[PDB]
Amino acid sequence: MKYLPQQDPQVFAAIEQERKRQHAKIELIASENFVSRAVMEAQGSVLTNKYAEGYPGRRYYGGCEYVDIVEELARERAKQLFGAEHANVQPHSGAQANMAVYFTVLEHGDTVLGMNLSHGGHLTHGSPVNFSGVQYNFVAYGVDPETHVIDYDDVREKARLHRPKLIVAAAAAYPRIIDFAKFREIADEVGAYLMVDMAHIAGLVAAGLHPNPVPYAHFVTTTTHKTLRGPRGGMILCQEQFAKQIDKAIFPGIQGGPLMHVIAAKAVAFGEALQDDFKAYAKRVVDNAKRLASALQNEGFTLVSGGTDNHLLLVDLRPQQLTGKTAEKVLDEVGITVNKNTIPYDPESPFVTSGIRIGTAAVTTRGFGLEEMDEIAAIIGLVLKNVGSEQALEEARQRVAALTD
Amino acid sequence: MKYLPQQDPQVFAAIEQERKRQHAKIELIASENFVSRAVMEAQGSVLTNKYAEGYPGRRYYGGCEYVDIVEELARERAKQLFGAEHANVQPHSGAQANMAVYFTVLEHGDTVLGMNLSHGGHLTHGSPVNFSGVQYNFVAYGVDPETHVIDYDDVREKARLHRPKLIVAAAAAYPRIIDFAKFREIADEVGAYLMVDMAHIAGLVAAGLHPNPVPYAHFVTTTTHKTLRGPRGGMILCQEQFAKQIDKAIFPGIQGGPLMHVIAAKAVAFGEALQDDFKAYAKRVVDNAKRLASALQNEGFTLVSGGTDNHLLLVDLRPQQLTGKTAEKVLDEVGITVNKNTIPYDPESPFVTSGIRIGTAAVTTRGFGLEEMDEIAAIIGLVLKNVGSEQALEEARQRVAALTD
Repeated sequence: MKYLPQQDPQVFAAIEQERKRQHAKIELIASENFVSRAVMEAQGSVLTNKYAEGYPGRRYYGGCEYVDIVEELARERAKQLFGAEHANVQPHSGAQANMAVYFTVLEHGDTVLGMNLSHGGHLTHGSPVNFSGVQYNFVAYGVDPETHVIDYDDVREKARLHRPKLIVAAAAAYPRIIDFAKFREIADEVGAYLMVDMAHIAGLVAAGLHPNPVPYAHFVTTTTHKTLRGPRGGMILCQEQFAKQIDKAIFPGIQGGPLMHVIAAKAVAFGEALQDDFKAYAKRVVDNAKRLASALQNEGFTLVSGGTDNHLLLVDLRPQQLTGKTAEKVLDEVGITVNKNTIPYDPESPFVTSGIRIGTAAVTTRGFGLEEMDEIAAIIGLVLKNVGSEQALEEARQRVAALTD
Repeated sequence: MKYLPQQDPQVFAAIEQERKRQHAKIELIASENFVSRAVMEAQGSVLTNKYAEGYPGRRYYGGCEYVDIVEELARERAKQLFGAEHANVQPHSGAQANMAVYFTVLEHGDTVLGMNLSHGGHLTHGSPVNFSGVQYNFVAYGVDPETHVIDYDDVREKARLHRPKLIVAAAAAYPRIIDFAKFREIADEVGAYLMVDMAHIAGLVAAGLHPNPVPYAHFVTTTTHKTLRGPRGGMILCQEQFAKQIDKAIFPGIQGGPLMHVIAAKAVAFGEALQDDFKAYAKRVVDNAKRLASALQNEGFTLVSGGTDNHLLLVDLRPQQLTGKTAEKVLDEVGITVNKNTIPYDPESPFVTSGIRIGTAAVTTRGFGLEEMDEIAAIIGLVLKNVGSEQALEEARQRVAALTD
């Protein structure tokens, strides 16, 4: 940076602290990643200055010729990545992407069926403190109490009982592959639309490591900033028949001016995802997660579902008689960032929990491999088995530092 | 830029086109401005990598120590700028800032009273194709057919007849000072909340050149990117009694993870606005708008309301027998960017219009003064009085180029 250090010492100091923090810590927050310098440069561009309400070639402001090229690059690259008939790259966030799909097909009070929030569903899939649960009547399907795999018979029964207008599939904390063919079969049986929220697994889908929801879903929503390793924002994919309706839901429906600079950054991130080396990266993410899961089990930890098919894992801490809150706190003390997370059928409140959620996307981006996974697992074991030992926590601290260099 | 040119030639070429376009054209879009290099650097920072749901010191992810400092800097500087008891700097946009206030105080189908959209009101103030008009029952107050000034007796009558739960004041295209004391008096009479959407005039308010709505409104919403000359985003100000409710409306209510990098950029923009030279800038904006208005009248143009108290003006093109659409198009041909805009009691549809909206914020930022205002007015006269003369349009083109250098 050149101008910010001089203009704003206070903001620059805090950014520099954050930059240094990102390098020093082992970031295992499953939803986080590190973007390229190219992506950041696009976000730091003059495109923030441009009002561009509407769509490429159909804007409500003149002078959009070049931002149109940028948005089109984003849409076309997204269609190339996922094989969607239509893309909308304007959603400000995952929240707004979901909001727009709901706005498109639902009326106030319509019934929607989504994944139980305590079994892995997201806030925007019907939380009573979120617009989703306040605006719509959300019902929930669960995972099996033993396998922690989605119970597709429960999905079906809930659908047939409650007759939802929309079924939502996908998750903030589900470690196994989701069967989209089965969701669509159930949706078809009850005459419901199917929406897949692939936010967490979007990079894995793009690399062919998770089945693609696009052929099965009427609508696919996602963030651009998790496994897809892009800037912070949302996106909607859908078939051509819903294109006009989806576009109008985003604008003039729920948003105003799009963030053209962030859309530029989306295009950059999509360009990166189309490359062979992104495919290799995504495989290392999944491989690392498998290795980490196995290594944690070797340390004596129980994992929700017994492992992982994707980038993320959930530790069930009940055998160690720890809450997720306690584990989160102590790991924070040694420089490992995780989040507490409810496990299926958790006896604890969502503010306490019996679990921690862990993901490998971020550490893989910084070049960690299988050996580092073993060591991260060894450090977690050392810490969680010795929460009362300051000497153990200091050893952990030193081993964490050895990893981040 | 260093990395984007190499990583993504296509995106870089289009950004560079846009950068060059921004310098070559005379940008008179009333909602646009040019941000500082410091603001852009903050948006281009690693802060995009951080999930930070919740609020400073009350986050739902660890590792937020430094992003907390950034968000707090933004909130405290905003409170310093506007004298608000509480600030929420997380809204992704003006749309979402409004959305959150509505979510806070209204139930589905509640009556809201806002400014007539064809008289200057915004899309988010009750358009039947926007969430506002679909979710809530919007009624409208108008401006006087002669003066084009808000008819406060009409505001009062509509309020007493329709009994709104919420009254919205402020505009996307209103060239005169708004009387917030009168809005609050009416709100008090009918027992309605008062929301002021100061998006357009926020920089003018901060510089003391427009009366401050904060003392009179229960809620004040704004964008950060118009006269405030910040990054693209939204903000809510409110009294302490609504702080907890407003924060919860933004999250977990209508958004997810905030854009911490954009919030950093907000803090930077607020720091800039607190400086004396911003005050001088904002006065030049208003002075330039007055000068431009006077100069256009000298050219024979009729202005909605007979002039301006702020950054923006509306030309009523009916005396020249032109539509706003025609004027917009021909001005685009010579390198002047305006937008068509409905005038009060416009006989034309909003897709055609009888007016053009013009603002001075952007040209003032690039250092245009009174002499440049005279010349811009002279060029507009030359073009609009000679729409069929390619020689006149070429002279205009050359004079536009002379201004942007």
